[PDB]
Amino acid sequence: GNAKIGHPAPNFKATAVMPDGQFKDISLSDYKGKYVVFFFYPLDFTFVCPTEIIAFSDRAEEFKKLNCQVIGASVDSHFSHLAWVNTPKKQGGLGPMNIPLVSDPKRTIAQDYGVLKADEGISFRGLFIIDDKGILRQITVNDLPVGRSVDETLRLVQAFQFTDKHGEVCPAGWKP
Amino acid sequence: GSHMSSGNAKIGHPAPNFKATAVMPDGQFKDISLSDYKGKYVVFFFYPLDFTFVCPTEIIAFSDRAEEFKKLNCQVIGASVDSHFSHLAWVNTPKKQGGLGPMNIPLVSDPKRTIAQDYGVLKADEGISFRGLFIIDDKGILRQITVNDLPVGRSVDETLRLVQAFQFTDKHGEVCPAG
Ligand SMILES: C[C@H](CCC(=O)NCCC[N+](C)(C)CCCS(=O)(=O)[O-])[C@H]1CC[C@H]2[C@@H]3[C@H](O)C[C@@H]4C[C@H](O)CC[C@]4(C)[C@H]3C[C@H](O)[C@]12C
Repeated sequence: GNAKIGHPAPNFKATAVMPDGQFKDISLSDYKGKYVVFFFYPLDFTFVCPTEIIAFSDRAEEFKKLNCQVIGASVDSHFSHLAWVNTPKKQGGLGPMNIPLVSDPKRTIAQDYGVLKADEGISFRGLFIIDDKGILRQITVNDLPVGRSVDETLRLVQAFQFTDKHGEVCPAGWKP
Repeated sequence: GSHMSSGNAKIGHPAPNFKATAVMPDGQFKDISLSDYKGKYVVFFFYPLDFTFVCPTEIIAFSDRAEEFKKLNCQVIGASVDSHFSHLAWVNTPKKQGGLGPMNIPLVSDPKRTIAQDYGVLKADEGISFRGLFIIDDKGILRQITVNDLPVGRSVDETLRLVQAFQFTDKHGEVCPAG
């Protein structure tokens, strides 16, 4: 991997499926001036709970209020992302999305983000917080097969922005 | 190496073992290994800068509630690039004077930065707050890496729920009611 805290998030250009249903080649740099929640999940339909994408799609406006763009990703092609989008969510599909879904079928974005199982060719679950300047602020990687909490993720973005503005909430030990 | 941009720590693999001198809760030094906790979950905090750069209340809050992790068959361990005597000095300084006071958890020393290297958390460019949390399960397998430079104290409650989620899912599988 190249992803590293305090450095620019590795930039990719990739095909995404956009909220309007269309394919568009996008880059993380497109969102400079906004915080970004970028999350990797293993595989459409078979190795992820639909609701961990749905809960972020549903609540995307809570994120846009914080000036934050949410983007999902997996090693799936854009064709497979679109198929899951066009599967109804009462059929355990995604249904229509308020957020873009990046495709990584060559596995090079997952490798670059340091979340690839090279043998299996699927990512772990990864959460990346990237600030309005494009700088990587958090990495979480795990193999925990439950959905990420939207509330917690909002709170985290809020904590980063707060401390961006105000400095340390929990002061360093040397400080008077 | 790792899938990680640095270190040898890899999700789904044995956590890198280390043998290092620890200051134990009562203040004795003991040379310990991560393998000493096989059979238990471990919550491993690593501070890649010495404790003067760290918010003592973060570590204190975890030490204070260590019994709650012990109930979950989980050992909390804190580690930093401090020497073992530095750690002893910190715990032997009362909180009221800005120290740590007595801890309910071991503090592991990494003055040679070999644990830091192995765990992918050598200090570099980042905010001064850069530090890591690692979740190791009772088989010794690394289950989570979180790293960030957020100068806010980590939540004990969230961490407890995290450990319980790992443990729940270890025994009952994936969680997806609507899947
Ligand atoms: C400079 C700071 C003090 C800064 C400070 O003023 N911290 C604010 C806390 C005040 N609060 C009211 C918020 C405390 C909360 C009250 S409560 O009791 O509720 O926790 C003090 C606090 C503890 C200190 C170190 C330790 O001794 C260990 C060691 C002893 C050696 O010989 C000399 C080196 C070393 C590293 C010491 C250096 C330094 O000297 C430290 C960082």
